[PDB]
Amino acid sequence: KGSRFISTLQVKLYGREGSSARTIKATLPYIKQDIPIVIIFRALGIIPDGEILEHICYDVNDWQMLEMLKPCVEDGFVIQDRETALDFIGRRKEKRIQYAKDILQKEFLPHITQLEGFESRKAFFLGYMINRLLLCALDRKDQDDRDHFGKKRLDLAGPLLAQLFKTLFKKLTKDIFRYMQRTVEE
Amino acid sequence: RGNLMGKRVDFSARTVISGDPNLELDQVGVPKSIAKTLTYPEVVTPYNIDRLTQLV
Amino acid sequence: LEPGHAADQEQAKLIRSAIEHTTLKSVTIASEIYYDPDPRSTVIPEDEEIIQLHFSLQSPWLLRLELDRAAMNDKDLTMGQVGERIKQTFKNDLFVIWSE
Amino acid sequence: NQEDSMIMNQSSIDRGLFRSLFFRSYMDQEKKYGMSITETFEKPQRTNTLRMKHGTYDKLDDDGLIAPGVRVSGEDVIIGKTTPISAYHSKRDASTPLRSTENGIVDQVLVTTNQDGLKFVKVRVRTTKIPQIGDKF
Amino acid sequence: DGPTMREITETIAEAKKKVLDVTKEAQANLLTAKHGMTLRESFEDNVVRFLNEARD
Amino acid sequence: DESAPITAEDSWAVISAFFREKGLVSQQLDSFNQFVDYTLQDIICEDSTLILEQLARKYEISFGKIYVTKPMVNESDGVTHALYPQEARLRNLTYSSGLFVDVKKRTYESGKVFIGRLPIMLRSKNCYLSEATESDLYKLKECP
Amino acid sequence: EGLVEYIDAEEEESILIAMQPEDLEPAELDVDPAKRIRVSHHATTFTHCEIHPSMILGVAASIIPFPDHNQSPRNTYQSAMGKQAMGVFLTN
Amino acid sequence: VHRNPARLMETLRTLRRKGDINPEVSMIRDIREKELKIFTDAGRVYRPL
Amino acid sequence: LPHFSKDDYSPESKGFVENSYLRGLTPQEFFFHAMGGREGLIDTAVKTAETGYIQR
Amino acid sequence: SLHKMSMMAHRVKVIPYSTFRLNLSVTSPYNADFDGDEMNLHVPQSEETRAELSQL
Amino acid sequence: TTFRFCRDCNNMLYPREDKENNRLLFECRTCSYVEEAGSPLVYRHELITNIGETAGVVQDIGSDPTLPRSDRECPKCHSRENVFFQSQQRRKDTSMVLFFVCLSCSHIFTSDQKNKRT
Amino acid sequence: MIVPVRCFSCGKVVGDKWESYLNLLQEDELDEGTALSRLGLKRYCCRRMILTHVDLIEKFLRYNP
DNA sequence: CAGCGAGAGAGAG
DNA sequence: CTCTCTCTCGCTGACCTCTCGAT
RNA sequence: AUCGAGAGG
Ligand SMILES: [Mg+2]
Ligand SMILES: [Zn+2]
Ligand SMILES: [Zn+2]
Ligand SMILES: [Zn+2]
Repeated sequence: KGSRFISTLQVKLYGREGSSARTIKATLPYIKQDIPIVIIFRALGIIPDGEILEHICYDVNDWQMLEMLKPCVEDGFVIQDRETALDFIGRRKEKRIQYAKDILQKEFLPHITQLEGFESRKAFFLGYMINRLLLCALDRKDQDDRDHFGKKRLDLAGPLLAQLFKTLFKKLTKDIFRYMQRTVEE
Repeated sequence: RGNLMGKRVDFSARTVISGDPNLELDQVGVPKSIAKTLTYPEVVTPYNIDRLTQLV
Repeated sequence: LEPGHAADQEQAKLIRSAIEHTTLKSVTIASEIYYDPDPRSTVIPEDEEIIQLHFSLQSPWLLRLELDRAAMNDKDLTMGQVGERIKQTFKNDLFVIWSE
Repeated sequence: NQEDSMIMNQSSIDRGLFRSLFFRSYMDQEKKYGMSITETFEKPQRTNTLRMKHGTYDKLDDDGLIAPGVRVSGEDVIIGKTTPISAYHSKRDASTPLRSTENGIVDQVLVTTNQDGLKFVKVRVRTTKIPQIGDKF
Repeated sequence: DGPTMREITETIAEAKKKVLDVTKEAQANLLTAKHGMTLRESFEDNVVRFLNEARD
Repeated sequence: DESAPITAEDSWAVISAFFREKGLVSQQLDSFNQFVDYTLQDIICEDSTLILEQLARKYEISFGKIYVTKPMVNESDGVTHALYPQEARLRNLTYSSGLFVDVKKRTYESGKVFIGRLPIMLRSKNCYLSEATESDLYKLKECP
Repeated sequence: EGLVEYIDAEEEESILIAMQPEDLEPAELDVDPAKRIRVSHHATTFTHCEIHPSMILGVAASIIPFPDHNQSPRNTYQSAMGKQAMGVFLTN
Repeated sequence: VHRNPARLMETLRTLRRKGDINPEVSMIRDIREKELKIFTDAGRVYRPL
Repeated sequence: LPHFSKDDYSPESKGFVENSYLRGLTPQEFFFHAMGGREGLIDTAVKTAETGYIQR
Repeated sequence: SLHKMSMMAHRVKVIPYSTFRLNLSVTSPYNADFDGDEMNLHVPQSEETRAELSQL
Repeated sequence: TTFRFCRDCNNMLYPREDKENNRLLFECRTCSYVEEAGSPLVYRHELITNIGETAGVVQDIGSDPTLPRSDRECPKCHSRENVFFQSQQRRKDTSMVLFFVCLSCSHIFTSDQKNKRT
Repeated sequence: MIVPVRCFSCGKVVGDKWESYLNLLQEDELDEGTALSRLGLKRYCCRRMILTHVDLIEKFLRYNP
């Protein structure tokens, strides 16, 4: 329904498998440096650290996932309020925070929703992604494969015509608009 | 690569190939149209003058 | 194998043990960070039995390593040898006791 | 029959077996230069037409369009069109040669007008192809 | 031949029975793993070898 | 006997009925048919209105439902006449349907304009051949 | 009526299907030697059953007489070659 | 999220069989996964069964 | 395959085709043979490209 | 054309029909298969060139 | 290693040692609240984990058609229906040890003879 | 497209039989094999030319031109 | 898809 | 300190033959 | 021409 072109969100776990300072960090679509998931959750509004971990992890029992999460919580203790999390966003004041908020509404998980006040659903999905990353890291689950046919979608003639038709219709409407701007009289 | 290393060549022909038991291993069976199309320059000699006259 | 040594399966096993890089990670089931207030008295019953085993004896914090028997048997190293290796790598900046 | 070759009964081929009508359609349209200048479909005039193809126009009718039933092979010109040039040899040949390998009998010729208005001609030549040594089966 | 066909089917069956016995042994976890070789790796080699030898 | 289960031979009857209902190329036609029936309306309803405003005011152009003509062509310097696929292929002319939108223009303080000619998939609902009988198809010179 | 259903690949992952209707029918032995040896499905629960196995095959493959009795590469070669093969393309 | 997912899945299946749920739309539940993904999406090849 | 049960390392699921070409192949067997043949054709063309680069 | 064997001099024999004809044996160095394979013939245009093809 | 947070704010507790009585107790940074430590383990690292051998065991797992059903029977409730699966953990080194889960009574009985740990 | 005159292998004329053959299988509800035997196409080649042939001229005849 | 290559970059002399 | 071995993000390349379309 | 697509070994 929105613009067809894609925003791709990456959440990655830094460090070799046998290392200290393993961090789970996600790239915002418009931001140069991957920000820690805790900072994203704080800008999202999920401030409590246990609440962030509960968003990420849906089972109280498993200790290992929480232990991997703890270093990222250590990055998160430095920024305990949403305003500062939005502050440390991008490169260039309240303008920076505002840019962060607009990015959060439209750029990050646009497919769930691009409207405001749906930040909690986006945060739950982000925690689901972090959980998937950890399950692959835990080796409890294997990495997803690209070859699976259910992941493959075959565009037929109708959709292919639809993309060009929308492009041509946009160009023709734009042309009609140029004519209207050109002449006040007719 | 496409010109200096390798060139399209005059006096070149190509055909679908089938094999003849009677035809000898060294020889090649060339269709009559191919043989007519392709030419070899031969300088006229006292030896070949009669043959070449009749060929022409 | 060395010249004149064939059918020496155990010599090949010793050679294999020597060449094969073996790390504490390979033999360790688990690493545990415990807090033991008293060097003499450990919260772990097993560690208390080990403390009893040595009449001879810093930080209260303890690192507890559990290592698999079968991998230790596949490897040439004895448990005392493993604890040894840890000790001379540590320089005595850290103090190690090994179970039998 | 060696190396996947095959032997086919000449008697069974003489009676129609594996015989294929091959139809080839050649198309040319009048090309409008604009400014009231148009390519013309006519049998070319040798003095008027420069660099004409070395093929027989005798099969070609007055109109520059061949007629069904004519036998054409090699360089016989199936479609005849001339291009005005911006005064001797004023026209330049747009005639369409038949492809060199084909022998054919003209099945049909279609002349129509396209959406812009230019004249279209499509010449369908008909040959019958009989199994010959080396044809893939 | 029918008799030979029955012998072929019986060979296939004997290889299949050996495969299920090795699978059961793996399931029992009472198995000998080659050094530097995962238990699954060894199981895969044994089954592959059994089936290949049976076909031959 | 209704309660008795099917056999493998009975399955082929289900396959037969499936193919009489759908046909081999059913997927292509279904995609094109959906694109005509519903996608065009959504395409125009998205970004439907385009407004410039100067208070010193605003001019709005909204779009009603798209209408797709049954495919036909107007010969240049000729009357608009129905185009049929056999004639289209012989003509070297594109099979084409008119695209007309009801357009409503308002000024903030006109018939059906024809936005363009869209190619039509053969055997589409919009194409005549889908409705036509086999004998009609023979007359139309498109093979049954 | 709900007798037949449409399954996506992702939906196919959740389901367990049977190639043949007869296999779902309970089986409690002599056999003709020539018929191909088929393992009993050994599976308790079947959500669905395939309409016919032959439908996995494409159109050109469906033309091949006995692809089951031949090497699959040959079936691919013929599926390519049959498009080259001459025939009556249409009555018109 | 939802609880008692099997009852909802039986209802959804019966709805598809009736046809109120689109026959095309594909609903997948994996119990061990504890996930249910419903796809109204186009471009998925389906097989009749 | 969707017909096979989960976690089946049995030879039929793993793709060993007991039946001969003469006997006929079960649908699962045919699909597995098709996987192998597809790998073969891919191997053919792409590995010829690699080998020709080597040869040059 | 993997080999010098793939390009070999042959003695012309002119045949009626349209296919190039070659002996059954000479297929193996050529990698020739009589189904639809197409082979190329080049004609020398100089006496020295002809001698090079014939002698080597 | 159970992880704890201060009750009031749910931010993560930090370990703390009182030297005079040699006792370990966890204190939150956000709020001065501190609590004694029930178990004296700051951290546990398992190089090898048997965890995840049984993943997401639900009653509803008994219903799934894909999972196979075993011949064998659980000693505990003596159910005959049971569903057996290979270990969910996907590892470079994995044991082909079947884990059988009861359909009735929710008893999980590992095939392996060597280890009986839960 | 039309009934072949003769079986390719032998050359035995088969064009005389076809019409009758069709009528026979319809007239008596006879199986195709008995009809071919009454026709006298005892060799399976002469049999093959009639059994395998499809008469496309009817479809061509349907086109009005 | 190495890569071998200039260009950093702590780093263990 | 430093010049160096370590770690980079680049570019760079990867058998003919025959139709047919478009521009 | 250019670009593409298909095909044969
Ligand atoms: Mg060939
Ligand atoms: Zn607190
Ligand atoms: Zn039980
Ligand atoms: Zn005959």
